[PDB]
Amino acid sequence: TVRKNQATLTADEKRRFVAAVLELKRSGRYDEFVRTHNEFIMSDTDSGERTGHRSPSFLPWHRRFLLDFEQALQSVDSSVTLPYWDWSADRTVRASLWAPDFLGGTGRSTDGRVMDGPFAASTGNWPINVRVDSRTYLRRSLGGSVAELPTRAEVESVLAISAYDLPPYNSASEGFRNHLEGWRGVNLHNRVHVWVGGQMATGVSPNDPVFWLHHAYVDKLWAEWQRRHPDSAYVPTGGTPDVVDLNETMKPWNTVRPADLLDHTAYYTFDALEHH
Amino acid sequence: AAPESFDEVYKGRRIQGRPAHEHGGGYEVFVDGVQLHVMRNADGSWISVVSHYDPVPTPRAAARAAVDELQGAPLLPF
Ligand SMILES: [Cu+2]
Ligand SMILES: [Cu+2]
Ligand SMILES: [Cu+2]
Repeated sequence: TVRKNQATLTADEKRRFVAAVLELKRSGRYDEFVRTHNEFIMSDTDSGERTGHRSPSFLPWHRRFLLDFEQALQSVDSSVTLPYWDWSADRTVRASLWAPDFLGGTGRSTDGRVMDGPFAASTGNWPINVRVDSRTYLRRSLGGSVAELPTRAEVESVLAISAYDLPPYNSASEGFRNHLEGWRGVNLHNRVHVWVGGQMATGVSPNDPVFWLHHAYVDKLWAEWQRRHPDSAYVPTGGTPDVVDLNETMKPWNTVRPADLLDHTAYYTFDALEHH
Repeated sequence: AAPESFDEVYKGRRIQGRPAHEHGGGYEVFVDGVQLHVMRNADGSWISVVSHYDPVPTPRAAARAAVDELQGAPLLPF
């Protein structure tokens, strides 16, 4: 299984990916991924139990969530893998990602409605069901709520951080995980969610298929981080209330630990991953 | 300590906040009577479920960011 930069997919890889995603939506399976993510968004808290976000397990949790989603895609079309969006390189509204043959573009100014692409409400193929904002069409405002996506130099400044995570292991932390997640510093992953806007800015952000491509690149950056820091590893490593320690199991699956997910090569590789 | 309560009409919508599947809220917000999940960050900023990746300073700011996001639409309860 090779996860490819979206910018490099062939026309029929894009076609096969879109059709598999639309089939997961048609069959009812897609929306439960949205629902699971919103439940963790609403429950993960800086002062209490936290698993999916604002905690060290943010990265293995989304790695396992994406694996579950990729496996569902492969149950529909076994050739499909999750592509990633390098938002540091493909940083404008004119990137091929946002073309009508892939994800469609930005939303119109009146209501943020996406008007083209296979996920446009007008297609009849992408109902927004799991939602908080009651409107039922995909919305985006690319670059509307924040000026720019992160740059390569900003990502490198985060990759150079040696400590995986640090007490108090939450949104206030110093350390790589929280700088990648974005609650502190120049802000990588949160800022991308805000830049897309629409459902991507909300707890039901997997309503937008770009969610997967964003998190596949966040996931790649953890891999890059490991190769930059082969001497550094997941923390904490035991006895931390409310935080998932290295060998502790993770909700909602319960049958997998951060430890099981540190090496992605047991599950997939990337098209390219710099050796250390 | 909890933030103070508030009640105002903002962009045509009634927003209310008060100290009090999702986390044990210490604070509740409502938009036209429908409750909106909001959360406090360790640094004292706030977010809501419809602006979850964008910290703002206060629960009223979060409520206002939700009305901004909704562009007139009713909220669905969580
Ligand atoms: Cu910093
Ligand atoms: Cu995210
Ligand atoms: Cu070395």
